[PDB]
Amino acid sequence: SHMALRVGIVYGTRPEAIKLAPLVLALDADPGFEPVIITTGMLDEINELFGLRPRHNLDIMQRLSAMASRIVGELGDPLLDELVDVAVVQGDTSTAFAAAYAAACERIPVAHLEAGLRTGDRFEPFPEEINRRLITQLADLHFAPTADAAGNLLAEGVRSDDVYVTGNTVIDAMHLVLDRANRELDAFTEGRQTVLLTMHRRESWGIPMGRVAAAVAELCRSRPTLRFVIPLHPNPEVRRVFRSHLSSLTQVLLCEPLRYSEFIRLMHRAVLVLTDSGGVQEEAPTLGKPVLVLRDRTERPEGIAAGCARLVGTDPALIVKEVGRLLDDPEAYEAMRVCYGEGDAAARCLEALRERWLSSP
Amino acid sequence: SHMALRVGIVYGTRPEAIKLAPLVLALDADPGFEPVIITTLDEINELFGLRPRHNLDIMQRLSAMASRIVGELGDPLLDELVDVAVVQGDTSTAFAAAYAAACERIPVAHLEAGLRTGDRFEPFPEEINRRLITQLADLHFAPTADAAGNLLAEGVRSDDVYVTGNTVIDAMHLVLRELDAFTEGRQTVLLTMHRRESWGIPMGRVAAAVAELCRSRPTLRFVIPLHPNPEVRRVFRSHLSSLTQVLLCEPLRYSEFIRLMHRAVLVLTDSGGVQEEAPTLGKPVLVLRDRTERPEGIAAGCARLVGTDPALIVKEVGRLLDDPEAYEAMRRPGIVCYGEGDAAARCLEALRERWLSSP
Amino acid sequence: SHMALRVGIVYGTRPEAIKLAPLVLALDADPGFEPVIITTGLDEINELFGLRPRHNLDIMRGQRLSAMASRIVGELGDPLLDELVDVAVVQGDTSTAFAAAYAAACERIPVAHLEAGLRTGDRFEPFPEEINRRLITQLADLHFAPTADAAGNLLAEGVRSDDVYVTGNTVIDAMHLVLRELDAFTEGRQTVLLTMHRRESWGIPMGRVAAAVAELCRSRPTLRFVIPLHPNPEVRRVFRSHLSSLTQVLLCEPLRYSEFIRLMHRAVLVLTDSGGVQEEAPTLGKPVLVLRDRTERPEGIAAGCARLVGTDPALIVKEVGRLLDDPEAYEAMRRPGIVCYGEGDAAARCLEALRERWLSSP
Amino acid sequence: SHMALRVGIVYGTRPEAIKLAPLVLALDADPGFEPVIITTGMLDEINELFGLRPRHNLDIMQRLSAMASRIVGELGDPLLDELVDVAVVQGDTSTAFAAAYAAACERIPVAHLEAGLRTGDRFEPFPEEINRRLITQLADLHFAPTADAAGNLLAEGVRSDDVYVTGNTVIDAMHLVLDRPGDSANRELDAFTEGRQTVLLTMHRRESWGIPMGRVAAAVAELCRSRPTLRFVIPLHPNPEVRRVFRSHLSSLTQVLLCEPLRYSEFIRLMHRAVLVLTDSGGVQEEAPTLGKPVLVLRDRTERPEGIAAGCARLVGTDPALIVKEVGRLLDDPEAYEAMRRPGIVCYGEGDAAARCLEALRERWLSSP
Ligand SMILES: O=c1ccn([C@@H]2O[C@H](COP(=O)(O)OP(=O)(O)O[C@H]3O[C@H](CO)[C@@H](O)[C@H](O)[C@H]3O)[C@@H](O)[C@H]2O)c(=O)[nH]1
Ligand SMILES: O=c1ccn([C@@H]2O[C@H](COP(=O)(O)OP(=O)(O)O[C@H]3O[C@H](CO)[C@@H](O)[C@H](O)[C@H]3O)[C@@H](O)[C@H]2O)c(=O)[nH]1
Ligand SMILES: O=c1ccn([C@@H]2O[C@H](COP(=O)(O)OP(=O)(O)O[C@H]3O[C@H](CO)[C@@H](O)[C@H](O)[C@H]3O)[C@@H](O)[C@H]2O)c(=O)[nH]1
Ligand SMILES: O=c1ccn([C@@H]2O[C@H](COP(=O)(O)OP(=O)(O)O[C@H]3O[C@H](CO)[C@@H](O)[C@H](O)[C@H]3O)[C@@H](O)[C@H]2O)c(=O)[nH]1
Ligand code: NA
Ligand code: NA
Ligand code: NA
Ligand code: NA
Repeated sequence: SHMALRVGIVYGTRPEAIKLAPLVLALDADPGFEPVIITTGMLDEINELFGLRPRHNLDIMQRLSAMASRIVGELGDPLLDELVDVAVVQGDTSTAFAAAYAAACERIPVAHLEAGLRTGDRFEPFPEEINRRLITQLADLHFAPTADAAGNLLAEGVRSDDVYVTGNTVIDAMHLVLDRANRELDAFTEGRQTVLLTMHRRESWGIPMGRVAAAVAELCRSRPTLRFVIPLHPNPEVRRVFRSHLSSLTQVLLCEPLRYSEFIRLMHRAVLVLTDSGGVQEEAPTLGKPVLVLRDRTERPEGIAAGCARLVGTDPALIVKEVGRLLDDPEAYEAMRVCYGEGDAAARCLEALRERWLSSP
Repeated sequence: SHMALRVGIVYGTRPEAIKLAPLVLALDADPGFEPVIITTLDEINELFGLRPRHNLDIMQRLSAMASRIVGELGDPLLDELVDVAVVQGDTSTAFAAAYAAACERIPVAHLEAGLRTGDRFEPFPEEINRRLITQLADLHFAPTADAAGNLLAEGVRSDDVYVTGNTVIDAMHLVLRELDAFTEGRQTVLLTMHRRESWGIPMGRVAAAVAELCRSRPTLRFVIPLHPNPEVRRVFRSHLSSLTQVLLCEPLRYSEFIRLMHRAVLVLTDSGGVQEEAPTLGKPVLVLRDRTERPEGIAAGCARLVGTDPALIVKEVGRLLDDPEAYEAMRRPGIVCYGEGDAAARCLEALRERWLSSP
Repeated sequence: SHMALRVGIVYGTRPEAIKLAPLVLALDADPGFEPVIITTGLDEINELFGLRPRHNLDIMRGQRLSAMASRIVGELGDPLLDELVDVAVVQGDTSTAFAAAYAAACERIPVAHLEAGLRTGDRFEPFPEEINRRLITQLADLHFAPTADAAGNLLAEGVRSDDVYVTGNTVIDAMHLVLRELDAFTEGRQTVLLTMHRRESWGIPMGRVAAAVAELCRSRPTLRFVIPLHPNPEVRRVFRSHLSSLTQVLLCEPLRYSEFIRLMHRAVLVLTDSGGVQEEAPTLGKPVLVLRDRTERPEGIAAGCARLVGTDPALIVKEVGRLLDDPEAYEAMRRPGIVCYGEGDAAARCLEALRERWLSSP
Repeated sequence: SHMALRVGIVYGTRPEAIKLAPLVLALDADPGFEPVIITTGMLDEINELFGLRPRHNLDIMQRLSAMASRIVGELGDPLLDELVDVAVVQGDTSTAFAAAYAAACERIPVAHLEAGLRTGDRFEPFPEEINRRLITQLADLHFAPTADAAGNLLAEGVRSDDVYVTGNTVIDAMHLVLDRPGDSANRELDAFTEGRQTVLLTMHRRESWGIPMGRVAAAVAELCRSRPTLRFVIPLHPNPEVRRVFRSHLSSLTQVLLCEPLRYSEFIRLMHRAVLVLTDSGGVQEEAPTLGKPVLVLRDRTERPEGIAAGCARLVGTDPALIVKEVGRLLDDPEAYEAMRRPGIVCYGEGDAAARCLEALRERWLSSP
């Protein structure tokens, strides 16, 4: 019956759910807080695995203006009905931005989980890069995964007292599933060098993804003992490009999206990871897996500077060369093996929330 | 199978539900009547065993809300074959529902009729709501002789006014672990504060008075169940959340709230209902307003106005904790302000006399 | 360019328009004020007095009271805010007057009530007009009472004396402003003017009144009646089916206000259930027989200007006979010199009350 | 038939229309550009005076979330239908924010007129202070009125090449009406002010409604009682609550002329005749010093710190004793008066801001390497 700080948790996507799950679990266990989940949008599967129970699903997530209009227009009512005291948004989504704005309209304070990631390339990608900069102005409190991300927030006028370097909750999430099976994946990878590849970014759809698929095909032809596992993003155009280039190759296992527990176990077994995923750039180095990044830019410069990760873009010759170097030269491999925190990020977020909103002078 | 007088019961809020619950229970138990509940709260419904036949999901601009109730309440009143409609208190629901009932020529009774400050449109719209309901209602259940006098001054005929007392006393009587652990062996002040006209700075001054009293009196405790509004929660939380002597609470179930009030040494409130409940438990009340609709407790010395002046609140709480003669002067037995706890039965007999009789 | 008090004027019916017209004209002429008309429902009355509505809400019509009141409460706020209304005036006893007063109160726009304090003392009779007056009375900051009796009714409902002004009735102002087939029909004959519209008298009671007209016509070959019919098909049908063959009765369409007042001036007496005609007819020295069991104009009853006759055909025949046959009974129902309902300066008295309340500082 | 850069101009209010009008006129006159006006929201009167012709009026206007939702949802269609290339928004309005976002959603680049004004008080006022910081992240180009405002933009991570110190277009707007004596005349205002010391007062901010405005009105009443020769002209913001507070405190005082909103030409002429100006208006803080009129600011904070630092303006809040004292000092002591008009500093620009905006637009969007 003691007053709990009621913390709104608003997300629409898998990566948001994975990164918020450890914060939800910490808020649930602590008697000083009550998490209240509102979804805007694979997700049931993540909710089941971590035991997340949404109070409300807005069935909103299509033109960007129409989607943002609906969230700005409609999120206020459930936030008020659920007596939310403070709202947490995560990452770079149009949900995170529109929900932060909707919360601000009701004078509900906002906290941003995973604050301060920047490429320095204006509107690239769109709208994610501008979403971060808008959320940054709306948020009272910022949970930065790294010192570099905290620096980016100060350069946009955020006061140092509003910034906590908590590390990234994705490390917490990884640790939760590492201390907890898939027959077909085990049978396919057992006793083989397996490359794990994920690729989903809209700016790479069609021809650039086709080049990456051609690089995979070439590596498979040249290296009969090499295997690839490619869990496919749930978009029909992404599935069609990989399927049409690779479905006949016995050395490639094209997969449905994997449950996070199975995905992390697979990543642990992989010899290296090719990805355009932000989260996988954080997860893979933590498991000592070299990462080749299928983009021209990254929001994770820490991995680049430490030699954990290299940019490879969608150039098939460079991908073939760089994967070859790592498989053939054990010194190049070892040169690519904490950037993103220790796995206590949820507890550091909780203590920042308690200090800001459960304290009086 | 004998004809029952079907009594519409319309409310949208906790205070209405608490005050109507004893009337609903009396109507349910009496074979001459059938209560029909329409809402415009689940926890209060569960506690008293109230089962709404219809929930209109209406409760935003005042004009839009009143428009919806006037427009939409008629259909469920007609569908449920309501004979007579009861509304309670001062809400825009009570006013708009009384009007919607009048439009269908359904006679209206007003529970807790005739409370006045004498300050026009203060608060708005509650003060005007009472005066509009007063003209719409055929029958008025006044809690006190003073309230009956206010009805006569607005042209209500004496035969349409019954001094029933307040059903909140009935409600208290019906309901009579972390809270126990926090209060056991300590002087505990119970504080509630919710009025829109006190939001922000005035509530901040009251919270500062609490902080000062806590610093000066290490043995003093406060329990503050917070009104479910984020701005109210924010002011108390930001002023008091670090003070070990203050337990900030979620809204309490009515049974738990009344038990806490019984254990408290005194009550600070801007609540109308708590001004009626606290004196009935012999707890001195300091009223966190510049006006009250409960002048009876003021006149009898049960209650004193303190407003949102932190110096006056500190002084007045100090007087009661330090001077046992000042304390006893606010509990003197013998004078009954708000009724005996038989208000539901007196309402039922007024309903039977008016609408279950023939000349 | 000096600030004007912007006065909302809200009405939906002929009687409201007639009684508000002199106040609108006074507000228009005075530089301290700007009238803003919003209608809920009349072109003919607007043309005659030069009233120009800024907004017509197309709300009124066969419609439920709750649906109409819901629409006015819901929708009148927007034009009141858009037109920057400072204060709102409503008139009389209509559901428009009540719902508009409430809509204005919701936007914290102060309300004034023109023709405040009329009471029968019969609860919900008629419905909803009697309750509308008592609701408007609680909502209004300022009350323009036509008579001392009406002011007394307001004090008995808890209104402070400082909020009540005895202005008289603006219908006298309206009459004074307006002061061929009808001429051809009435020339050389004693003509009774009859109007009857009240919903509580529809069907059988109106049929009894029509039978009384028929009986008077049969017994008095020289007597004529002119009956302008309220625009309701049921009212038209009852009079038409009882009287359309009688050469002594002219059933009429509603008359323009100027023509109606001229006809009333020519009439020997008036039979009506109209509130306004009970005020207009005595001012022209015409005895009034009131086709109701109650009146909100007790002043005319007490002064002998008017008598209640209800819908009893024997009583109507008797009372009309007495007035036509006995010039002493006729003269007893005329009081030239003395005024029941005001002097025809009610608009100016309203304006000065508005200036005192809302265009003054301590 | 040569391609013009089609520049969307979106506003809903008088202050926006006044500050955008000189940019619209410069875009209209230059053959390289075509202004396209879309309104969201007194305004006809400003449109007539400057010859602004809106292509679309949205009639949106109420809860902030509902209004912002409607602009984000519905402004895209007219922007696309009118083939807008670039969008300009002005100031701190929820229209400016929601329109900038709606433009960004259609990949229409945004320029912000009057960029970089800051109090340093988070969410004060709400939502204007956050609107500026959101527009700042959305806009590709920023027209800062002062070097101080440009400094505030760089501290929020704006690249120097995206910030131009143009000055404030309100000075351009003033200059456009100063040249028009015939249109600036008003019989009743002339009769009231001719041969008298006249104080001009405007006050509209929501955070001052009710009690604070009442204190300001009491200060006016006290100054009037103490100084029988003093006059006040108070054009009232079109809000019934604002009108009621001034009317109920001042309507009987022959020394106070309460007015309907004045046409901008007449308002600037009145300000030129006034001995001093009391205001919570942003624009009047910029206009008054340009006419050499000391300004007392009826707020606890300002986004025009330049006028405070240069001694052109002083914060007076809504404290009636301080207002009476400060107005008294300026009327009674010609040295105190002259200290608030000292020459040697131009705070808000020279009245060439529209031309500097145009040249920034051409360099950014009408150039190839
Ligand atoms: O079959 C799969 C594939 C991936 N993952 C997990 O999914 C996450 C990443 O999902 P993805 O859709 O690839 O999104 P990201 O690109 O990682 O995330 C973007 O969106 C996030 C939310 O806005 C931001 O935090 C990031 O910075 C941004 O890169 C990682 O934790 C993976 O382990 C699975 O569980 N199963
Ligand atoms: O944590 C809490 C706090 C209060 N209460 C009860 O809630 C009621 C008071 O509710 P509150 O929201 O404070 O409203 P009031 O101020 O009491 O009531 C207003 O509204 C009522 C309905 O219109 C009117 O009868 C009153 O005169 C008017 O003051 C009382 O019965 C309390 O015992 C609880 O059960 N739990
Ligand atoms: O052909 C006709 C008949 C009547 N009238 C005039 O119409 C008005 C009366 O209209 P009516 O429809 O009879 O309404 P009333 O019964 O007079 O008015 C009711 O409605 C008004 C507004 O609510 C209240 O002021 C009254 O007290 C109430 O009785 C009077 O001024 C008449 O002179 C005409 O102009 N032409
Ligand atoms: O009767 C009058 C009174 C004022 N004005 C003019 O109106 C403008 C002021 O408008 P106002 O409504 O007082 O708004 P401001 O407070 O000046 O403007 C706010 O809103 C603008 C748009 O977001 C921002 O540029 C400003 O920083 C912000 O302070 C000025 O140019 C005045 O000269 C008139 O034309 N007539
Ligand atoms: Na918890
Ligand atoms: Na029963
Ligand atoms: Na006028
Ligand atoms: Na041009």
